[PDB]
Amino acid sequence: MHLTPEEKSAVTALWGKVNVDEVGGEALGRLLAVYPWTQRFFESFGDLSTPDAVMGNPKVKAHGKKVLGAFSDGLAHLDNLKGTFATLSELHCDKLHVDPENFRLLGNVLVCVLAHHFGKEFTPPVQAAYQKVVAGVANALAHKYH
Amino acid sequence: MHLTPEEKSAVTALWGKVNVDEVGGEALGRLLAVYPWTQRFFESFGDLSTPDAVMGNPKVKAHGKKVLGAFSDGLAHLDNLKGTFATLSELHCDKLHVDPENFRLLGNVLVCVLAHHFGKEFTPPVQAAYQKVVAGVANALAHKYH
Amino acid sequence: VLSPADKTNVKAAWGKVGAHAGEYGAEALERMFLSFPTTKTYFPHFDLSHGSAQVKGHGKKVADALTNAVAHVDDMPNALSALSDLHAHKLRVDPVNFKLLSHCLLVTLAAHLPAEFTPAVHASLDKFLASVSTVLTSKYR
Amino acid sequence: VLSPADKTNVKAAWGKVGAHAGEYGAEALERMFLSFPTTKTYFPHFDLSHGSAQVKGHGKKVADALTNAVAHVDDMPNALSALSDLHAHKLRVDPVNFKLLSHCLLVTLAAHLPAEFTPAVHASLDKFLASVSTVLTSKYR
Ligand code: HEM
Ligand code: HEM
Ligand code: HEM
Ligand code: HEM
Repeated sequence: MHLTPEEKSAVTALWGKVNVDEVGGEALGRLLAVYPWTQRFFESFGDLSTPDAVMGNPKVKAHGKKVLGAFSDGLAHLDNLKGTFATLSELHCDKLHVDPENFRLLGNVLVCVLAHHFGKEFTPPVQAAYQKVVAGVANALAHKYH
Repeated sequence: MHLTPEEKSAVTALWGKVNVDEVGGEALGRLLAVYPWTQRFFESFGDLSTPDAVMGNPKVKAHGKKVLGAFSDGLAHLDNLKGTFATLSELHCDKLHVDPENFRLLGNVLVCVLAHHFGKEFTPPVQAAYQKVVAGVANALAHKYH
Repeated sequence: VLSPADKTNVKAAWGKVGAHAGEYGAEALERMFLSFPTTKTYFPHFDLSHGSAQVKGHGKKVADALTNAVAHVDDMPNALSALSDLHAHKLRVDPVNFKLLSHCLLVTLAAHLPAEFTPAVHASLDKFLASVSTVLTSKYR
Repeated sequence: VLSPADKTNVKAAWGKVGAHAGEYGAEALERMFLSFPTTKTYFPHFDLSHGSAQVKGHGKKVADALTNAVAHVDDMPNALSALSDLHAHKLRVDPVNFKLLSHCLLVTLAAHLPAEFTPAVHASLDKFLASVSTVLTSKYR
């Protein structure tokens, strides 16, 4: 993760101010509505036919928080995302059979959401740093595939 | 570059059979013929109008061999690709302004060419090692881009 | 393949961009050059420093094009045909970079239009811009 | 789009595959799972061992569908429709994976057809498969 102490900082300073409950839910919600092929992994969540449904589903709202929470531990382990995510890689690969390409979709939606919450504060330089951050994370979530 | 030693063998062992003069020419030629947008880069090579025109242009064959000779350097250093190629990385970015994706296409066309010459010898497992090496090289050519 | 609900959301969202097409256009390119620096290779003759007159300048051109796209939403392939001939025969831009601009558009629209950026509209624009891109990289070979 | 010469090159090359198309389908998938392991995520119910019979069986279902595309080279969007539904609604396969299948198909077509795999034909196949992959991916949203 070639992150500059200034990038490392930019990320960090802005996460601090994140409401994890809201963001996490929204990322996942948007993920499932914009790119509806991801719905395949979550048939047991119930009605996931429309945006209003996808966005109102409480299993989605709850899984979202968990996802972002694991995203949070990662920011505190920016110099070893791989070790931090090994076990998650295996699960997603060996038990869940999820194509890693979804990870990228999640990171990109994830970045969209943040610019939606912070508006002016989510500047080009801030985004740039987060784009490296989400890409380090997807690559780490997909590091132990086989 | 997770290269296991079998992978190293398969790779090294096979490359010892390549007439680089010829394969580099075939690869570059095919790159330019199957994806003629790449041509934007070699207006100084004369006639590129048609397959035959491309495949037989001597500035192409001469350029093909220059490229491949650099690929070979790389296979002699699969543990410091980023180091091997840093000056060729800067060149392609700061002076020729070449999008790195083109590195990926070249890589794949080269895999195609290798296959064409060696037929059954390009076994599934062998290709697989190759896909990694060309990926490695493409990342190494991409690294100093800024 | 855009549905009518899709087409309707787009028209709306863009409509609120109204007169900031350009500011947005420029912002987007700036966001792109910065987050995906490899896209700079298509603009070696541009002064890419922040707030440059060329980027803006170029911001508009891009935006006016999207506005024409929206207005000819049911018939893009004809309305952008020249642009296609341009991006394929002259500029020869690698089709991947299209996804990168699109993402930088969405991110800009998202940061400027809080209220209009619903998940339904988000999903619409996403299909909208990808539809522009297919059309823009269709005359390639 | 496919030009006359393209359809011509495609038919000639596919015609040489003839009977061996089923075994090429399988060599194709096999090359895919070995070189791009993420693709397997879609086949957790198959046995993916060298020689697997579930893989040969599927290999043939895949070639049979490329053959029928050649056969209806001029009406591919309606000829491949069912398959276009299956991949989008039921299987739900991320479009990037198709470019990897296609690439392994060329490697396969190239290791068995030395006489026939010229630059022009190599250019006609790449175009065909991209066109096959577009149809199969056409109804995602
Ligand atoms: C930001 C990247 C992602 C992270 C950090 C992440 C993380 C997690 C975590 C921590 C769990 C909890 C399981 C446990 O505690 O044992 C989980 C479950 C899961 N993840 Fe992800 N995930 C990510 C992206 C994806 C996306 C892109 C997909 C594909 C749509 C996906 C599919 C799943 C599924 C199906 C489960 C289990 C759901 C269940 O138990 O009902 N993940 N993930
Ligand atoms: C294996 C990947 C590649 C390698 C190892 C490679 C290597 C080289 C080398 C060694 C040179 C000569 C350096 C010099 O003149 O000082 C060169 C020149 C050049 N390369 Fe690459 N190259 C690769 C891929 C590409 C591709 C994909 C493109 C774009 C289509 C490209 C574009 C160029 C151009 C435009 C020149 C200068 C042409 C001229 O001499 O007039 N390279 N490359
Ligand atoms: C969202 C789809 C895109 C649209 C609608 C678009 C629009 C335009 C327009 C309207 C022009 C002006 C042509 C004229 O002179 O009238 C242009 C030129 C140009 N575009 Fe695109 N663009 C898009 C994506 C991209 C991509 C992804 C790139 C590459 C990164 C790109 C690179 C360029 C370049 C290098 C020029 C030449 C401008 C100059 O030198 O002044 N565009 N584009
Ligand atoms: C040229 C591209 C492709 C063609 C022509 C093709 C064709 C087919 C065909 C003919 C079937 C059998 C349908 C039936 O059950 O009646 C099928 C099923 C299937 N394909 Fe594809 N396919 C292509 C690419 C892909 C790739 C990229 C993936 C993802 C890696 C994929 C994964 C699958 C899966 C998982 C099934 C279901 C198999 C089963 O459960 O038995 N295909 N496809």
